[PDB]
Amino acid sequence: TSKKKRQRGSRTHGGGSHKNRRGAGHRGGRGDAGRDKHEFHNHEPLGKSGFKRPQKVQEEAATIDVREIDENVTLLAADDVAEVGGFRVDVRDVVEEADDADYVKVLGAGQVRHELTLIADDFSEGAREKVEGAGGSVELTDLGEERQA
Amino acid sequence: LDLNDKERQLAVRSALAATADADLVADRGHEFDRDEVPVVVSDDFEDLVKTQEVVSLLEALDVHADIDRADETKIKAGQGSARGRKYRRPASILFVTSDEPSTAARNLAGADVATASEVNTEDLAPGGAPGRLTVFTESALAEVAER
Amino acid sequence: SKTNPRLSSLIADLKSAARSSGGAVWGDVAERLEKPRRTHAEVNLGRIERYAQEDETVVVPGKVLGSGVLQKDVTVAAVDFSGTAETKIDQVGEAVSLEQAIENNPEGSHVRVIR
RNA sequence: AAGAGUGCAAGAGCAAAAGAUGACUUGACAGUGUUCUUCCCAACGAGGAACGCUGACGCGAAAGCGUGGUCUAGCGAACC
RNA sequence: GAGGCGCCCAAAAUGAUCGGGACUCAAAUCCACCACCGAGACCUGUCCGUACCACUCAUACUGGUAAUCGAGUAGAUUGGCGCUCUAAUUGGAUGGAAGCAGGGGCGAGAGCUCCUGUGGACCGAUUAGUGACGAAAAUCCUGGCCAUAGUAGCAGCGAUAG
RNA sequence: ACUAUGCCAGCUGGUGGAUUGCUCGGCUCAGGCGCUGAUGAAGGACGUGCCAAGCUGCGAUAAGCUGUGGGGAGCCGCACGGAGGCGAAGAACCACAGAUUUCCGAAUGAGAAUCUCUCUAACAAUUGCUUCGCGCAAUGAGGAACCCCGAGAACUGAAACAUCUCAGUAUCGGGAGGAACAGAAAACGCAACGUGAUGUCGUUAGUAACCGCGAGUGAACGCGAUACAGCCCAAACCGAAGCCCUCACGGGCAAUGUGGUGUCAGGGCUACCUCUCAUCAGCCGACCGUCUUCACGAAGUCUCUUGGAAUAGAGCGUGAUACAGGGUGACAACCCCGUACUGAAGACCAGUACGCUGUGCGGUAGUGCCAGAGUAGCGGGGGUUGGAUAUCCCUCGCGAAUAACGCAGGCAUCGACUGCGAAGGCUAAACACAACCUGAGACCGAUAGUGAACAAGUAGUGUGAACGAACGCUGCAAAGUACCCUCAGAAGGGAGGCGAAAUAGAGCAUGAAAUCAGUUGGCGAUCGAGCGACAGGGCAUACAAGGUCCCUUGACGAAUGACCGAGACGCGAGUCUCCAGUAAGACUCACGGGAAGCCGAUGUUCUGUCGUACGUUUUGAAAAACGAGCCAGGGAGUGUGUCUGUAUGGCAAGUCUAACCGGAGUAUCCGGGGAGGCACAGGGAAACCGACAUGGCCGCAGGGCUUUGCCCGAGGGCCGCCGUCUUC
Ligand SMILES: [Cl-]
Ligand SMILES: [Cl-]
Ligand SMILES: [Cl-]
Ligand SMILES: [Cl-]
Ligand SMILES: [Cl-]
Ligand SMILES: [Cl-]
Ligand SMILES: [Cl-]
Ligand SMILES: [Cl-]
Ligand SMILES: [K+]
Ligand SMILES: [K+]
Ligand SMILES: [Mg+2]
Ligand SMILES: [Mg+2]
Ligand SMILES: [Mg+2]
Ligand SMILES: [Mg+2]
Ligand SMILES: [Mg+2]
Ligand SMILES: [Mg+2]
Ligand SMILES: [Mg+2]
Ligand SMILES: [Mg+2]
Ligand SMILES: [Mg+2]
Ligand SMILES: [Mg+2]
Ligand SMILES: [Mg+2]
Ligand SMILES: [Mg+2]
Ligand SMILES: [Mg+2]
Ligand SMILES: [Mg+2]
Ligand SMILES: [Mg+2]
Ligand SMILES: [Mg+2]
Ligand SMILES: [Mg+2]
Ligand SMILES: [Mg+2]
Ligand SMILES: [Mg+2]
Ligand SMILES: [Mg+2]
Ligand SMILES: [Mg+2]
Ligand SMILES: [Mg+2]
Ligand SMILES: [Mg+2]
Ligand SMILES: [Mg+2]
Ligand SMILES: [Mg+2]
Ligand SMILES: [Mg+2]
Ligand code: NA
Ligand code: NA
Ligand code: NA
Ligand code: NA
Ligand code: NA
Ligand code: NA
Ligand code: NA
Ligand code: NA
Ligand code: NA
Ligand code: NA
Ligand code: NA
Ligand code: NA
Ligand code: NA
Ligand code: NA
Ligand code: NA
Ligand code: NA
Ligand code: NA
Ligand code: NA
Ligand code: NA
Ligand code: NA
Ligand code: NA
Ligand code: NA
Ligand code: NA
Ligand code: NA
Ligand code: NA
Repeated sequence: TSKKKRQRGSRTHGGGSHKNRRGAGHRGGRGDAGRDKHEFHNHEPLGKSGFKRPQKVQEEAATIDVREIDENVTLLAADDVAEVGGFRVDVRDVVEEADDADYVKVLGAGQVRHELTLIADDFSEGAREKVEGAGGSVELTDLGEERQA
Repeated sequence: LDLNDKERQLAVRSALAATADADLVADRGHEFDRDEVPVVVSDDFEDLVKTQEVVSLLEALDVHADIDRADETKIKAGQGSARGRKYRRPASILFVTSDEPSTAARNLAGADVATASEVNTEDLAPGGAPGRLTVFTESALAEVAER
Repeated sequence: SKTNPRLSSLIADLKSAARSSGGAVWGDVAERLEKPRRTHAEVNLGRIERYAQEDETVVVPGKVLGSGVLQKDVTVAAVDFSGTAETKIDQVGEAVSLEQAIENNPEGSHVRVIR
């Protein structure tokens, strides 16, 4: 039995005095009315903040952390380039929605437990260090090298 | 009402499995005498034409008593009759074929006909009650395997 | 409350085992399963890898999922496993149903609860 | 021993001083916090205060004092 | 000098009061005392609900605990009754369905059910659904109906008319 | 034993029309289809029948005339009467085509509330062609909404209000079609080595943008789909090679340019190379599919019982590519219509696709020959938009270039780069609506559902604009009550007849309550008012559906708990001790006896206790606060979108598909579809940068151990560390 199903006989359906449940006065005015006066609590404060750049000059990076690559090397071995006790993977082939992005960037969250040779457009400093410290290497794509200028 | 494909597909498989359990099938109310269910049959069943032929076959398979169960109609209580809903009858035997549904079996009391590729949960479990007494054609039985 | 007849059966069997063979884990798992689905365990492999030891059966009052890597050779008992989880676990170890766990070990000895 | 004085209400504080005189000096400094108040309990902004730190300074032999005026009034959102 | 009880001080409007009758070694007052009456409180038998405990899949049973559980407007929470039509499963009806009137039984209750009469063709139960789903009230809406009442009017006017 | 006027409850009969059952009507969804009119529509008026008031039909040829096809032995509309007629000379009825088709009406010779007038004469008015003559033509008005072009509020929201919002909504003016509008880039601008007419659907996204930067408002490109289709002028260069009317003669148009060429794949010209393909103008002209209509169409009308009637029960049979639905004297696959299968026709698709005839595509070099002006653009003032310095439009003023040029790419100018060619024009298909045809339904079921199941936009109200009801049911068959008596009587009554039933007798199925007549039980003319609850008496009661109940005795017996008697105490009322936790003690049970209006229960009344309705307003209600005469029926948390929780379920580092596509049992359902959304990493206004798959401690549950203490301890808790912003 629902709450609603139990209202018949109650007369006020949980509304308290029958003088409640009238128009918008019972809610302090329609929609966000009062957000600066009687109802100000827990509204964001009024005002204007910052600026936006045009949607068409914004670049979108496709990102992946080394952890995701590394946790998956064996399954990607069934697909991408095992060589050298080592693995070579072109990151553009791994990342979902790569083509829909301006560039592919490898980030540094988690561990690298294998020797990896990584090809991407960009690398965090931490992703470079982890992949090297694991005895691997980082290969900047041509587009990646263009980004240097 | 929306339903996830996976969840719906699971229920199809689950209803299929309920047809293989003779206790479930008898629980549902179907009348028949045999240990083994579902009834599987030669693909030549699909070449049958006359309804009476199907009768004889079903009688030979000890399964015809369900048709007897479904041969009676209830004239329903209430105003549905004013809308064309006067009658109803028990569900009896689902016939699952491969090429096309069986015109020979279709007019049997309470019978439904279906095909392995598109057979659905309602077919297998009318009113959501699992364990419908079913006959599969050999090819149907195999085709249903990947559903 | 619960609509899945198999979940209910599982829960009923977990209680019967706890009340007889004295396994308190099974009672503990029964009570968690009786709690709302929202609170049920969902555990990835990285978590099992971290806290499990061999010849101690991992018990998940919930479902095991497939993120992460499991090297350790362990028996994992759960209400359910994702397809991937069960595959990764069966390589290095064994994935098992709670119904089997109760059969092999009704006293619930040498188990570690993981969520 | 405090009735004087300490800018201004009232109440409070102060004597080798928090008062007076003389000299020097600009801490009435920039940055950023902790905490209390505002709003006892008990959520709520501006404002206020207490107490720190970082940096730079003043004075002092030095410890130290200086986060304006001994303390509680002297205050103002968004948009522009 | 002090104390107790009373007296004067003391006048209001329809009929005077201590609730009334009425009471004077009281049926008044003060000091004590004796026996009684008198709640749903308190004690006590049985039952019910709720919470908890043991056993259990489940108070579904069974057993146990509550001196330390049992009032409640607004409101929060949760089990259940009834109505329509759909579906599955399954029943009733011309050897008399539904409805209606009167009556018998069950349930704390929402309500369930039977008998008799009337009626003369449809009606349920369980499960899962569905929703134009439950009225004592809103100067609520529409229709019908009682009192009012055999009552007012059928006189009044410069045209009193037979 | 009496008692009237009355009170309460039943009974019989009314009144009333609820209830149940029934559905010739609604409501809603879906598929198909879709224009009419000066050749006078739509609408209206008035006619039209043997008798004809309403509705329908029709139009002085008037519920109809003719032809062809179908159909068939009956028929003369709804409409069951009296008379009479029609039909085998094939009627009725249905389809298609034709004939007739009064008056008013755009209403058109002129006038006029449907009539009239005259020169038997009129396309009135506006307009094109024009033999300049109304000679040939056009427009007008209607239509359920849909569509396009103009004019354009306010209540309201912002808790006031002015910009904003309601909203370019309501409403008004103009107009098209079966659809409309749009449409082959002076586009886009995931900036590209990219896309490639338009509309629509899904998404992009409540994103960008607007806004007392308040409340609110709110796209696009792209993507996935649906459907796909691309072309013609102006000019250059030609220059009468042309077009319209007419059978023809002949007339008219046209140098102010008809016609050829040509149209960013730039074209023309000149010189070449090459082709018959593109395009355009024509001719033919469908399949399938879909919608609707139609033909044919299997098998019991056997036995017994009940019944007025079998379509019921029991028994014995049958068909099924047909067990949808309906009818028939009650539950019908087999009695009748139909239904499955197969077949035929019409309509739409469509003058489309395919096919064909004619035409001829295209390439190179040269050539500043051509290429749409109050335009592009700028300024003043407004409106509109998300359009922000960057929407679209109006108005006043100003105002280019000429392809060697010009416009765009969301501020302006200059250069570069990329895209594109305005100021001329056409264009199928995919999409909107629902008049019309058909189908469908967890919709309503006669106070509902349309206002309308009925005479329904009827009756009726208003000067008018406009407003606007209620009314469904005899019976299987009318067998719809003959005859007789009564009566002023074609009334009504009595008697009688029919039928299973007349308490089915005409607004006639059922037939509630309020309530009325008569009557039964209880009370009753000396007595007091929330009308009752609970307990107990009296009187009343056919059966059924309830069977208990009384008395004596005895057993058990919780709390509680004595008399008398004896002893002692107190001025006294009285108390203490013992008899004694005894006798007694509610319920329950057993033996014996008894009750059948007896016990329960029901009606009424009496006695005791308690008690000034209900709901609402209120600190406080019996209130001299508000509401209702009574009864029945009706009468109030609903939908979409978005957001945030919760319970259950699937799948899980993922998850879900949307539009739409295919299949099919054709709205269900099966298979595709991941466009896109959320989640997977955050921080920062931005530029830009970019994180613990575990280092330490405590410790619940659980586990372990040699156990009352040690150990491991997910989750949890406290730290540490890491990413980013600000930061000497
Ligand atoms: Cl930005
Ligand atoms: Cl995890
Ligand atoms: Cl280990
Ligand atoms: Cl209950
Ligand atoms: Cl593009
Ligand atoms: Cl008892
Ligand atoms: Cl006894
Ligand atoms: Cl509600
Ligand atoms: K699984
Ligand atoms: K057009
Ligand atoms: Mg509010
Ligand atoms: Mg994508
Ligand atoms: Mg009913
Ligand atoms: Mg200060
Ligand atoms: Mg100070
Ligand atoms: Mg301001
Ligand atoms: Mg209570
Ligand atoms: Mg059932
Ligand atoms: Mg009420
Ligand atoms: Mg009334
Ligand atoms: Mg009177
Ligand atoms: Mg006179
Ligand atoms: Mg005229
Ligand atoms: Mg306002
Ligand atoms: Mg306003
Ligand atoms: Mg405001
Ligand atoms: Mg707007
Ligand atoms: Mg765009
Ligand atoms: Mg031409
Ligand atoms: Mg505007
Ligand atoms: Mg009506
Ligand atoms: Mg008027
Ligand atoms: Mg009647
Ligand atoms: Mg008397
Ligand atoms: Mg008051
Ligand atoms: Mg009602
Ligand atoms: Na509430
Ligand atoms: Na209210
Ligand atoms: Na508000
Ligand atoms: Na404010
Ligand atoms: Na793309
Ligand atoms: Na502050
Ligand atoms: Na309450
Ligand atoms: Na049409
Ligand atoms: Na007539
Ligand atoms: Na006509
Ligand atoms: Na004309
Ligand atoms: Na003329
Ligand atoms: Na307001
Ligand atoms: Na106002
Ligand atoms: Na504004
Ligand atoms: Na302008
Ligand atoms: Na552009
Ligand atoms: Na009616
Ligand atoms: Na009595
Ligand atoms: Na009130
Ligand atoms: Na009251
Ligand atoms: Na009062
Ligand atoms: Na009245
Ligand atoms: Na309602
Ligand atoms: Na996707």
